[PDB]
Amino acid sequence: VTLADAGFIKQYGDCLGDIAARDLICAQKFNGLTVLPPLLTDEMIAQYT
Amino acid sequence: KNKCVNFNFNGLTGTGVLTESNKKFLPFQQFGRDIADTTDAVRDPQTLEILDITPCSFGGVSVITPGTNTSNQVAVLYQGVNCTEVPVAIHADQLTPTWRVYSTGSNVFQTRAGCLIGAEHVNNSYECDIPIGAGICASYQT
Amino acid sequence: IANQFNSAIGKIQDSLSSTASALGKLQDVVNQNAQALNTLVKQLSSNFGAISSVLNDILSRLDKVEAEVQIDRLITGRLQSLQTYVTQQLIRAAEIR
Amino acid sequence: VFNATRFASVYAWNRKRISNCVADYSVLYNSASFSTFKCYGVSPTKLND
Ligand SMILES: *[C@@H]1O[C@H](CO)[C@@H](O[C@@H]2O[C@H](CO)[C@@H](O)[C@H](O)[C@H]2NC(C)=O)[C@H](O)[C@H]1NC(C)=O
Ligand SMILES: *[C@@H]1O[C@H](CO)[C@@H](O[C@@H]2O[C@H](CO)[C@@H](O)[C@H](O)[C@H]2NC(C)=O)[C@H](O)[C@H]1NC(C)=O
Ligand SMILES: *[C@@H]1O[C@H](CO)[C@@H](O)[C@H](O)[C@H]1NC(C)=O
Ligand SMILES: *[C@@H]1O[C@H](CO)[C@@H](O)[C@H](O)[C@H]1NC(C)=O
Ligand SMILES: *[C@@H]1O[C@H](CO)[C@@H](O)[C@H](O)[C@H]1NC(C)=O
Repeated sequence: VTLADAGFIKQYGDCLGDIAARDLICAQKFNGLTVLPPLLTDEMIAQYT
Repeated sequence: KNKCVNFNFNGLTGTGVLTESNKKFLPFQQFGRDIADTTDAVRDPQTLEILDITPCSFGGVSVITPGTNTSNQVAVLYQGVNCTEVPVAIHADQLTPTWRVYSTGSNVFQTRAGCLIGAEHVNNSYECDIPIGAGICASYQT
Repeated sequence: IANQFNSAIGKIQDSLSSTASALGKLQDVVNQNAQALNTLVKQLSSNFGAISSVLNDILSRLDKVEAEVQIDRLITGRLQSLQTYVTQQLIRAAEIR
Repeated sequence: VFNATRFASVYAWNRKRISNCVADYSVLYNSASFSTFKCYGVSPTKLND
């Protein structure tokens, strides 16, 4: 299963200049549509499991 | 370039940071466009270079509180923000939030959810009190 | 009984290491989440009967009073595009719950 | 265009290219001489911008 963003820290580093064009997540983000991270990380889910 | 500005190219008004583009506009083009039908690159009509337009930095802001009955002290989370973009949130570049005492720093923390200010990071783990995201919580304690 | 268990767990690795589509129930959730945000970004490109889909093309070209008749079309259509997304997400969240 | 001595008959209406020039439309719109001045996808107030 391959995810389309996970809320992990879009730094203004990558999404500025080049990746603004070729990534749907920047077109979403620039229009006020943001993804929030889950409270339990995939490491915390694996510790419970 | 590299500053947030009110641009206008040939009547094409907008707001954003202008940046050096690597794009390859053919001689008949003047603007590049997005999936959203908004422009995102433009050719300067005086020196024929291509400028990437990007919007000025923004995010959600969220306020963390033990409640008014416990204290009037709060911590602020800037959602999806690296800490270096809060020194960019200086009063010289007037932001939508007029308040700013948080920018005094010293207790700035970076989480995968965003930049957290006014909360003290500690190595001790506890049961989650107020959930911040990406494995982090906050609580009001001695 | 142990050799049959160890062989049966072996076939879980072989199946998951082989076929592309076994997690189709989880990839469908990611695909529905992504499709709804990509559809919501596409509804920004629509005019809804305004002279342009872009507020800067209305606010550069029209005066303060002829602009509002165009801006309210874009507000009306977008506001329905958010109420559609949030209704789809509230219905879809009950499937996931 | 506007002060040319002879206008065309409507059955053979004239068409002039306006090109590589600055157009101060405030001078055209400020003149009270025009009995009608109607703009159909733009406001006459904005033509200078
Ligand atoms: C926050 O932004 C800073 C840059 O302003 C990032 O620091 C860089 O991180 C990379 C990868 O670890 C290093 O190669 C660089 O040398 C770092 N630069 C500096 C000036 O220290 C930092 O990683 C960002 N953090 C997050 C979570 O976004
Ligand atoms: C019960 O079934 C198992 C297999 O499910 C049988 O075990 C196999 O027995 C053959 C010889 O008869 C061996 O070649 C296989 O290697 C065995 N497999 C395993 C997993 O050990 C078992 O013999 C059957 N028992 C009875 C009483 O019929
Ligand atoms: C703008 O001015 C410079 C000279 O300062 C000139 O080189 C350039 O060609 C001009 N732009 C256009 C569109 O001619
Ligand atoms: C907080 O609430 C309790 C009642 O649950 C009350 O007794 C107490 O005086 C309150 N304190 C403040 C500062 O509001
Ligand atoms: C947390 O532990 C690290 C060492 O693992 C140490 O460098 C750091 O100063 C500690 N922070 C606190 C608040 O105790």
